[PDB]
Amino acid sequence: SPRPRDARTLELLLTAQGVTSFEPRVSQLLLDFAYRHTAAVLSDALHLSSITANAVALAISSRLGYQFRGGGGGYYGGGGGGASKDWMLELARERNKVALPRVLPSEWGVRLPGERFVLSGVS
Amino acid sequence: QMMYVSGETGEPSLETTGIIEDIVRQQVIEIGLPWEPASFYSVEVPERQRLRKADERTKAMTKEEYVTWSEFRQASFTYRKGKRFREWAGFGLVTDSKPSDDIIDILGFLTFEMVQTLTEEALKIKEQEDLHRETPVEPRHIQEAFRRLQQRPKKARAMLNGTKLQQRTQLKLF
Amino acid sequence: ASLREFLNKMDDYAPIIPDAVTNYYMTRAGLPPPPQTDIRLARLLALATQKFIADIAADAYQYSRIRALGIQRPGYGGGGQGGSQNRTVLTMEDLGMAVSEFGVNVKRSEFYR
Amino acid sequence: TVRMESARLAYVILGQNWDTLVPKEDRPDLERGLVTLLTKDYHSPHCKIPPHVLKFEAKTYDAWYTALHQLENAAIKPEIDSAAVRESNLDALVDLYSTLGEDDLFYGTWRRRCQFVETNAGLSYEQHGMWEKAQRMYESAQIKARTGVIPFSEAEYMLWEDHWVLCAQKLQQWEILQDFAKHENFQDLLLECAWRNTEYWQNQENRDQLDTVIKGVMDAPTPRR
Amino acid sequence: TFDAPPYVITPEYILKKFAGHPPSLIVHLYQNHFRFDQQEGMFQYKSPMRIFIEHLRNRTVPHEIMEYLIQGGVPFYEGCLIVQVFDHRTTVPFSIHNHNPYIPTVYTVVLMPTAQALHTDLLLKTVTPRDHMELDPKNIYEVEAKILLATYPKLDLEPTKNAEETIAKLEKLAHPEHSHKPPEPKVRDEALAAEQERYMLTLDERLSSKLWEPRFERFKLIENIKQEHAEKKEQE
Amino acid sequence: NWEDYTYVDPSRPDGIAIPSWEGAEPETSDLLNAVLDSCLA
Amino acid sequence: VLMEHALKMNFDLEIRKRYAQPLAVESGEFPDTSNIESRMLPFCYEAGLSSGHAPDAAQFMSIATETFIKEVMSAIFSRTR
Amino acid sequence: PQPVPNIGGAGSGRPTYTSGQPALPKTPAFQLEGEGERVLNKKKLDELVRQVCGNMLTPEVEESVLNMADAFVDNVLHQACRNAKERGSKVLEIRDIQLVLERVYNIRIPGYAKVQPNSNWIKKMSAVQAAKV
Repeated sequence: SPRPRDARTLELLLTAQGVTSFEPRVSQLLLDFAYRHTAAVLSDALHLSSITANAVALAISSRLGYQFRGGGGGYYGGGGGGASKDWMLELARERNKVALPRVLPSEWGVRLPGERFVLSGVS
Repeated sequence: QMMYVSGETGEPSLETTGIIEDIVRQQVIEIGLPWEPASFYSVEVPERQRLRKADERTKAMTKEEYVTWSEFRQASFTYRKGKRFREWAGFGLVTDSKPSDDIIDILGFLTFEMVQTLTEEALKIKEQEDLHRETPVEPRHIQEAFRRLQQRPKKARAMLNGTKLQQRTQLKLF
Repeated sequence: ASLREFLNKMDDYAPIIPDAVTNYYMTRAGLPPPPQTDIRLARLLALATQKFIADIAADAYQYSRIRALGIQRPGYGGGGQGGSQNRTVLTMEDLGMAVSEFGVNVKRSEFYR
Repeated sequence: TVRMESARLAYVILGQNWDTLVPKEDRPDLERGLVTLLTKDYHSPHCKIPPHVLKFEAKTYDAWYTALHQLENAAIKPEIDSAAVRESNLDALVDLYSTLGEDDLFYGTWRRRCQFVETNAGLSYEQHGMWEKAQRMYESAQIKARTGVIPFSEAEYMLWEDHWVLCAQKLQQWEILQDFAKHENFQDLLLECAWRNTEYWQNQENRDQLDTVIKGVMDAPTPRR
Repeated sequence: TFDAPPYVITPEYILKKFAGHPPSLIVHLYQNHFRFDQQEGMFQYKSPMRIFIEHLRNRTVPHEIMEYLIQGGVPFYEGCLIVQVFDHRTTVPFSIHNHNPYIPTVYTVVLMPTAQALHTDLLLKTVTPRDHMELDPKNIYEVEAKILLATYPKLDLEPTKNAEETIAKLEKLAHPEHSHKPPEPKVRDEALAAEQERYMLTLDERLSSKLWEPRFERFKLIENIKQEHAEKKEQE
Repeated sequence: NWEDYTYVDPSRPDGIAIPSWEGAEPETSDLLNAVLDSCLA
Repeated sequence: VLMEHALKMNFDLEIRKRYAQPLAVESGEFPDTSNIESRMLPFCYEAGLSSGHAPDAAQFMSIATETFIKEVMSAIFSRTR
Repeated sequence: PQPVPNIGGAGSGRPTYTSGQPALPKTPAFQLEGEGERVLNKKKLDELVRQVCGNMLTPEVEESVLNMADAFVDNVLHQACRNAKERGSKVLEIRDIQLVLERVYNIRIPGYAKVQPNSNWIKKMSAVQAAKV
């Protein structure tokens, strides 16, 4: 049966990464996503202008302000939301400075939070 | 004149009329029935607050004020101004040359209502501002009215609920 | 127009959506089914869904009708021979035009090479 | 009728508009009205006018002595026993003296405010024409003030900063001043130093940049440019 | 091999172990400003360096200026800093009528290391040229691991049999630096003389705005320029 | 409300019961803290 | 990125003026035309805009900021009242 | 003549001897009424809140709103300046700010003054249609 290129390519790339099976409609989903991303980026770059490479870079940088804050980036890589590590370190310093709560053996495993924070009278 | 009929008897400055003209021009540039149940078939067979306030004001009006109001009621962008309106709206820059006269009449009908709505909202904003402190309308009241008129019904963003996506649309046509 | 009267009149306003679909999607969202939830609340939710769909249909029928130079809009690939007879066909173009007003993008590629 | 167009004093001061051409408690209102009228643009101890308003109006409408008399009298006898008023009066008087070209009076007035003995000695040396000694005195005063044993005012800070440059100019230290002006973005000083200690005018490469500077500083025309 | 620090580090242990050594820092406090022993200028309590003072209050190492400490060769004692504090806290101005002829307590404290300090150390090493740099980023984790081995050579690995034993163990292993209470919630005639003073300051360029930290930047720049010019002249 | 607590009670309507060197540091830390608090204001 | 964490006009001197003004959160004041004007010029010099900004830009920016805040607050209020 | 501002970068108001002046300088702005701007900027937010809901915020929400304002300004300006420099400009204009505001935030401020397929796309579409019959 006929099948477009870049579809066999995406499926071979998926197989090479340890995926033993996939549904048939993943390749076309990825292709349509690529189409949409390209159209949006170059439509943005058109207004900032013949289009140069600087306009494309600026359109990409502008788009990067509200989406794609993920990926598998490591040391100072903008993944997991993009938060700076020093900010997280100081938040942890503020939190971990308080003493651990005091629990008696008679309330271990049975005490709950305050009435404001529990699901009472919800039915 | 259009402002005067809508309850604005002051003397607006140049900036207010300028911003109003800007808004109207932007709207004009941005701008049985085919979709009736009879269209379901392949064969066709021939068949066979504003008003009350206006009335109160008119009752309160005198003879001379009423005559002035009646004369001012007939203000128009297009009546006897086809060439001026076409040059103003840039017809040739957005559409082919010489649209029919019916289009011109419809646009004249629409621009008047645009101005009327804007004026009536701006007056309420101005009065509410005046009350809290203890003259004509100013550009900031027109800005607030325009901000109000650009808000869309909640039905147009219901599919973005629970997500972190920004709503991006076109210019609303009030 | 009270909510109590409307909920009491739910016998006459039941939508065309079967109860099984309602239960399945309520469970997916997180609401236990009408055995523990009131049947009238589930009926109200299904009626709201039906109203939303009918709105999206009435538009896109308007779009199809005003469409009856002359090339298609890029990004709405679909169809075959184009149907037959002077019948109204629900196409990808009209549905996309309609749902763009609700904040949904349905654009695709026409060919793949 | 509106379209076609102590009581007397108040009406003249603020009642009427000239654009076309006395209880003590009420005096402040008339003072405010007079202040408003004095500074209007359409032109061209019983009564108190701010020293700087008088200074600014005199510098433009040829009323030097009228303001100077009040300034010096207020200096002799302050109206309000406050530090801010004294500072403002002294600053206005010093500005007027400097503008009028009276070096002696300027130096004498400033020598009565300076707290550092080094500043006093530097001003004294500057008066008699010993520029290098005054420069050394200013440097010593700044070094002493760096430590922080005793506070000091901002006026003396600015005086040191400006008078060091003045003495350097009088001593023909243009090589230092050119770099200083380039670093601190002093366009007038940069132009003065370049017009004296270089030959940028021989070729267009530097002449174009110099003309760019000149046209940049030309938006506020003065006799010296 | 190196000696590891105790589970809870206290000023007594550090001050007794490291007697006879020079202190890490010396700071003099005045009424409105402070300085260091060999500094020429001054720091105001309302300036950014206020941050340092806060560290002195919390007995923490000031990581935000760590680079400046490494440049100057400040000594460390088991990762802590010994600081000595000297305490000296305990007419008609601008009138021509004036006449003129020419008209402490000592404290010693210890600041303890934190995790932000170690993060800062590694980050600085990553960008410090010596391979190119002193530390390659890809080797960071391994290096960190080794450092941890030298800081916590002993752990409490014995298990517990019930919740009472866990409660006792949590009670026994409490740390002072992590034993604070939760924070507090966020919270939100002379008129005539002031009016007269304001009126008398009308159209004042600088005095009006007020109704002051001298850094001597221009003089330092002039001195640098003079030194450079003298050096250039000496060459010829 | 740091010490506001409820309890697990299976016999309740919702399963929840609502209850109804000079100057060494150790000997001069307090004085130094007072001075530093005055400095910080 | 790591460095980010660990005749002529001296434009650096002008650019370094951005940090000499308090932020709205520090002063407790909503930004106005004057503050925005103070902020504009260092941004222009950062990007190589050597002629500055148009005279009418700060008022436009202040109006836009007020509109943005009003929209955010209206959206929050309409969901809980 | 026309009032002229102060230029040169030397500075104004310094009480020293470095006097130099323009033929007619412009009078500095001043006010002697009594209501200062430092106090009205502390009521602008209350005025806005009164507008939308028609104090009214807790201490912890006003801080977030002020942070929002700061971030918005220091963000829009950054984008607009680079966009202006892109198209070969030495000045910042309202058009750049308008483009950023309309395309990134959906904000339109009144009162301050097309793509078609080419022949290759049409050829490909014709080929696909011919194959589909």
